[PDB]
Amino acid sequence: KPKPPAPTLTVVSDVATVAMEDAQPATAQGVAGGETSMIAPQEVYAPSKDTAEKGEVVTKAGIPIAKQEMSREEKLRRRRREKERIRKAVQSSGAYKL
Amino acid sequence: WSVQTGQLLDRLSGHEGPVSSLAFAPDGSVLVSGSWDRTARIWSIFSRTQTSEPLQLQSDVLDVAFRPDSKQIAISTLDGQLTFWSVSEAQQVSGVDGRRDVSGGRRITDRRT
Amino acid sequence: MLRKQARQRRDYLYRRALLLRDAEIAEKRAKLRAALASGKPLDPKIANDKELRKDFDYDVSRDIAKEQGEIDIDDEYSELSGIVDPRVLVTTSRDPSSRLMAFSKEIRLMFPTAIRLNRGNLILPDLVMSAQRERLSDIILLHEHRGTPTAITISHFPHGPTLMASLHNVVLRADIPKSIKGTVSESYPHLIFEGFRTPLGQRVVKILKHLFPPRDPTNNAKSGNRVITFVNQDDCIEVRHHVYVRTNYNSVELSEVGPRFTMRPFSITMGTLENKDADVEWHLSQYTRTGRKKNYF
Amino acid sequence: SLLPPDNEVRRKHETLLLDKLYDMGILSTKAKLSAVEHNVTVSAFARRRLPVVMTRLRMAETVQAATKLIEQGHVRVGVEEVRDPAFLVTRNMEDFVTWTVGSKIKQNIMKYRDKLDDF
RNA sequence: GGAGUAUGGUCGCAAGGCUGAAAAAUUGACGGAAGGGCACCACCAGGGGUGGAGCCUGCGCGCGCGCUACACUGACAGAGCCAGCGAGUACUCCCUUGGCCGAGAGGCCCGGGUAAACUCUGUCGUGCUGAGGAAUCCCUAGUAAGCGCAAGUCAUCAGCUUGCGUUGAUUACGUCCCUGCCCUUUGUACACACCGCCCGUCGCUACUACCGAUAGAGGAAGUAGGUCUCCGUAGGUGAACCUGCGGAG
RNA sequence: UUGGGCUCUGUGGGUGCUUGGCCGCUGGCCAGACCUACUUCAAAGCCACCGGGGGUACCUACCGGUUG
Repeated sequence: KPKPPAPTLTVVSDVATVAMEDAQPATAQGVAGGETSMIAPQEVYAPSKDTAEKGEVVTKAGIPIAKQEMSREEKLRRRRREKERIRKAVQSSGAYKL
Repeated sequence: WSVQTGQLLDRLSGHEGPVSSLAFAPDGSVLVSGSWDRTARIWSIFSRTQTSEPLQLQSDVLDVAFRPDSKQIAISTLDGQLTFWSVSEAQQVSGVDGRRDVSGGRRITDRRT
Repeated sequence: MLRKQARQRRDYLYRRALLLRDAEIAEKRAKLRAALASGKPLDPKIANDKELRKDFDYDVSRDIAKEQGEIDIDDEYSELSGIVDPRVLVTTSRDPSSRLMAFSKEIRLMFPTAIRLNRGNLILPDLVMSAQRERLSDIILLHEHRGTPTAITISHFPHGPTLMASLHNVVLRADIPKSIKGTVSESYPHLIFEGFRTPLGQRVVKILKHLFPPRDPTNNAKSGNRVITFVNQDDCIEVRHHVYVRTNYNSVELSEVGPRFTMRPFSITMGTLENKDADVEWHLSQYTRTGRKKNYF
Repeated sequence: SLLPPDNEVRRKHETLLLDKLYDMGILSTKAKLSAVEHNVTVSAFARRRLPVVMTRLRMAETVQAATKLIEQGHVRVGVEEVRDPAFLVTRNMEDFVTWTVGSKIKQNIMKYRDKLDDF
C-alpha cells in the first residue's frame, strides 16, 4: 500500500507552455501554440464578493449589480436565495388596573 | 471515476483476483476488463441497467485490445493463445497459439534450453 | 482470490490470539503509567519487571490513544466503516412462499441499500462464494414456518459473524391494504440502540450498526425523517422503525412503518454463513442450570 | 521511541511503520513498538524469501526442493517467472504464488490427483 | 505493621409543599415550478400463486400461508437408462386371538387389523370413470414451475422445516409518460467545455416613525542622472595622500 | 544391402563479421642477440562502505590546553 495521501500544493507561474518546457532549440509546438499562459481567465480573475466594489454586488452569473438600483422585490428574492443557501448548509396600581 | 466530478463513481466487481488489463470500446459504451479470475469481463455500463458478461477462458488473461470497427475484441492469454471474439454475439470468431511463434529464449541464469 | 480471503481469515485469527497474550501482559503494563501519573506505590514485582520497563518505554502511547478513544480496534468490522455504503442482499430458504417473499421484500426495503435476490434451486456454499465474488458486505437468510417468518441470519462478510436469531411476534406489511399503508419512504435512516450494556451487547450493536449507510455527519440531528430502533429487555432484541414528522420542537409525530420484530439471538458464530467449522463466540445457552435466569446483553 | 508520547506525528509514524511492516511480511502484530524492538529479525527476512514461503505454503517439501525447483524455474509469481531465489514475497503476494504455464511439477500434481488432462 | 482488594454492619447529607392529572432563533416554518436518477411497493411484455371444494397449523365462526382432489397432460403392460446431500454400539407402524416352553415375572411361534423423472414398444379409446371469478400479490438467467432423495443442527420446525441433486423455459432487460420515491436550485479539486443570479408565504434580528391610555409596556405598519584622467585651488597628518571647490581632455 | 542396437568416453569444427606467434616495436625475432645505462631538482589538496541500542577502565584519533 503506497503512502498516506497527503495534501500538497504546487505554485504555478503565468509563463507559456514553451517557457515551462525543457531545453530544446525549437519546440514541436507551432505558432498558435506558444502563447497560452498556464492559467485560464477564471484564474487570472474571478468576479467574487471579496473583490467586488462598494455599492454593488455580483451575481452567480458574475454580474456586479448595485444595491442602489436594486428594488425591494429582487432584494427580498436575493436575500431569500442566500438564506436558503445557508439553510442547506414592582409596578403601580395604575399600571395594573389601568 | 468521472473526470468532471472527480469523486468515486463506482466499484465494479465480478473478479476472482486482480484485474490485469483494461480496455475501452471507442464508441464510449462498452468496457472490457481482463483478469486472473480466468475471466474476460465485458462490462455493459452506460445504459441504465448495468451488467457483466463472462467470456470464460481455459486459461488466464494478460491483455485485451479492440477493433475500431467495434464489433471485434481480442485477448492475449498466458498459455500463448490469442482470441478474437465478436463483441455482441459474445463468441469466438477465432483463436490461435503463439508459444513457438514467440519462443525465443535462453536468458542468462537459467538452466533451461 | 479465494486464497487471499482464506489467508486473511486465518491471519486475523492469529492476530486475535496474539492480542489475548499481549492483553494479559498489558494488564500489567497499564498499571505503571497511571502509577507514574499519581506517584502511588505499585506491586514490587511489576516494578521489578525488566522487559516490562523496556517495552513500556517503547509502547506507552498506543495505550494513551486507547484512553483517548482515537484508535480503531481490530475486529471483523473496523477496517472500512464509514467508507463503503454497505451493500446488503436478502434471500430466503429453498422454496419461499408468498408472505415470506413479501416480507423479505419489505426488509430489503427496510435496510436502504439492499438488493433482493430469489434463490430458486441454488447451492448454499456457492451463494456464499458468489457474494464473496461480488465483494458484498452482508447476507441475510430468512426462513419460514407456515406463511410466517422464523429466523434471520445477519451474517457479515468477508469473515465476520453470523447472528442466527429466531424472530418472534412478527406481522408483515402486506396484510394492511395498500390504501392504508403507503409505499415505503426509502431514505438513509437514523439508528437508535436502547439498553445494551454488556461488551457482548456492544458486539451485537456493532454487527447491527454496520448494516446501515453512513449518515452524512453535518446535520445528523435535523435532517432525515426515518429512524430505526433496537431495544432489549430479557435479552430480547426488539425493533420498531418509525418515520416521524416533527410538528414542533416540543412535539414530534411518529408513523409506524417498518415491521415489528422481536428477535432473540441464539448464536454469534465467529465464522461466516455455512462454515460449520465454527468458532462459537456465544450462544443462547438453554438447558444449563441458571442460564435460564441470568442475563447476557 | 525517543519522541515524547503526546506527539501526533509520533503516533503517525508508529502506525506508519507498523502498517508497512505488517503488509510487508516480517512482523506479526500491528500494535507494538516492542515487537519492532526485538522481534524484527534477519531470520524474518529469511522467512520471507521465496524459497521458504513456497515451503510453508506447501508447494515443495523442504527448502532444498524449493530452491532447486526455483533455479530451474517452475514458479510463476502472478505473471512473471522467477530465476533469482530471493524474490521477497509480501503478504499480499503469498496467495498469487503458483506454478508456471505447464510444467511437469504441475503435471505431477495432476497426474496424482487424476485430473491429468493434456489440454 | 504497610499497601491495595473486597463483604456487609454503624453515622451525616441528599429527605421541608406559592401546591393541587391532562423554547431558541441573523441559522427558524411550510410549500410550489423547472432538472436528473431510480423502482417489479411504476409503465410495457409475460408468467404464477392465493382467492372455488376439502384438510389443517397459525393469526382474530372469519381469515391467509401450505397440502390434496380434480382426464388426454390417458391407462396398463413390458423393455432401456443417470445423480447430491447420507454413518453415535444407532434406527424399530401398532395393539391384540391362540399355542409352545416357562411352580411365578417373560421369551418364542402363527395369524387379525441402490431416485422421481425420461425414452421406446405394444393393448384400449373420453366414460359423477371437469384447474378455481371479482379481487389482489409476486417474479427478469440456473430467475418460475414440476419432480423427487436425504438430514432433522439447543433457538423455531413434524399438521412440517431445512437442505441437495434432476429437467429447465417464455417475456422484458427500454423508460422516467402513470403512480411514485430519492435528490438536485448550498457548500464538495482547477482543464479545454456549457450555463447563467427559481419562486412563494412568512418568521426572526436592526432601524424608522405612529397610536393612545397611566417616563410606558404593548397594537400596527414600513425601510436593512557628469563617470574616468590631468591641472589649479582651500583644509586635513605630513613628500605623497584624502576631502571640498573651480578649469581642461 | 556381405551383421546391427543402446549407452558412455575421446578429438576437431562451429555454436558472434573471414587482418600474424613473440619482443625491451616508425623497428627486430623466430637457431636469436644485447644485457645495467643514464641522471636534475620528493610529493598539491579532498574523498575513502565496518549491523542497532548501550559503556568507556586502557589504546587509538580529533579538539583545546601544559612543562621543555
